[PDB]
Amino acid sequence: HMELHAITDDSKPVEELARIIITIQNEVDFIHIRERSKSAADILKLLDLIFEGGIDKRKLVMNGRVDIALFSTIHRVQLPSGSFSPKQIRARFPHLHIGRSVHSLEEAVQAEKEDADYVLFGHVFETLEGRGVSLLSDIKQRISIPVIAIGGMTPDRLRDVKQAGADGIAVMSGIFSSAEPLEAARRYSRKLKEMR
Amino acid sequence: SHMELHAITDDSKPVEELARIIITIQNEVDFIHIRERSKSAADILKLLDLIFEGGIDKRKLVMNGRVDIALFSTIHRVQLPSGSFSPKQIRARFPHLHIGRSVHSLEEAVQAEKEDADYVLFGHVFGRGVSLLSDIKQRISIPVIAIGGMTPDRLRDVKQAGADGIAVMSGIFSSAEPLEAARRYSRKLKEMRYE
Ligand SMILES: Cc1nc(C(=O)O)sc1CCOP(=O)(O)O
Ligand SMILES: Cc1nc(C(=O)O)sc1CCOP(=O)(O)O
Repeated sequence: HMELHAITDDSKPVEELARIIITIQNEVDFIHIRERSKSAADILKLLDLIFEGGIDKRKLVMNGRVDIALFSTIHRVQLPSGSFSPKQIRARFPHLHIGRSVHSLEEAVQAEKEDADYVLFGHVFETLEGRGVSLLSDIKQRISIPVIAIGGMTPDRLRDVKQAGADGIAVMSGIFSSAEPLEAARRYSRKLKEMR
Repeated sequence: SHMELHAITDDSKPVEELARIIITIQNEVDFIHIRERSKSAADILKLLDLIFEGGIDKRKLVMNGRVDIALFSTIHRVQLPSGSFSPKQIRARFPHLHIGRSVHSLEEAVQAEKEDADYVLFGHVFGRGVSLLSDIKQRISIPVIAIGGMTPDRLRDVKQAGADGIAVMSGIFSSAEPLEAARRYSRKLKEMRYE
């Protein structure tokens, strides 16, 4: 079984983004809130809209803003490269599930040592010096926490990623840039099932 | 009689340049608010490393917005934007922090005091702004730092009206010589205290 993570695209007004989030929630396993260029005031407004729209809070992951996760009762955070260590986070907030975004074998190895719960590895298909799919396989062999692949994920590339050993994939533009995000998300989950 | 001088960073400069400026001005101001709204956590933490290795006094530092960065950097002072966390929330989890709120009307100032802020920044002041500042200073009993168009020639009016301090962004960080800009503000404050 392979997880599907949806990643918001830091491009839409909160009302539109909120609608899309509510619509796709049963087609994906996790939704990462990654609105880098919005203020905390705007992100809290977004969260208020999806909470009152009935979103299942267990599926939400806050990228980067540990403070917003803490004051919104969101229990999963994704930490970018160069930001807080998982050790600092876990020392004071042991209830948090913690992901690390990593871009090399050695950074993946170090994340497991600092007690991350899982890693996001990419950018897999960006033209990492072409080493994306091979490294994915090397990382999976070397660590024992889950590995989620990100960067250029499309339905036609999922077999390669699956064969390399990924425990799931992460998708941004493939869903949130679609004219029909629900259908877009469905293409991914259908392909994932058909590979079974 | 002592009026505080708060310098506010301007979210416009590469971290290396901003670090240099912060170190040169540190003895001329009382507080420096890190307000790099467009930069990531990784970049802000790189800024803090540069100024810590440059020798800065950490007790002068205030984090705007990013309570997580303040906490994991042993900075004890945060400034909370309008529409963000309430001071009550912050104080329940991190009671050792000194907490400021940014407010833009008399009613928002009164509310900030009720929600247990330690002080407010009120702006933008720059006749209508100063009058409102004066009205707030009777309405609440926590300190009020005035912000918005603060220049040396406007400092006497602001002080006479009751401000406990002033906050300055472009008057310092948009200068050719940020240290000499800061000195103009501190010299004028000193004259006023002695006169
Ligand atoms: C959000 C993100 N993180 C990456 C990493 O390597 O950390 S690559 C990426 C963007 C993925 O976008 P899309 O599905 O449109 O390709
Ligand atoms: C950061 C900030 N807050 C304001 C408020 O009214 O809340 S005005 C402002 C910028 C003030 O810049 P300068 O000294 O260049 O006039």
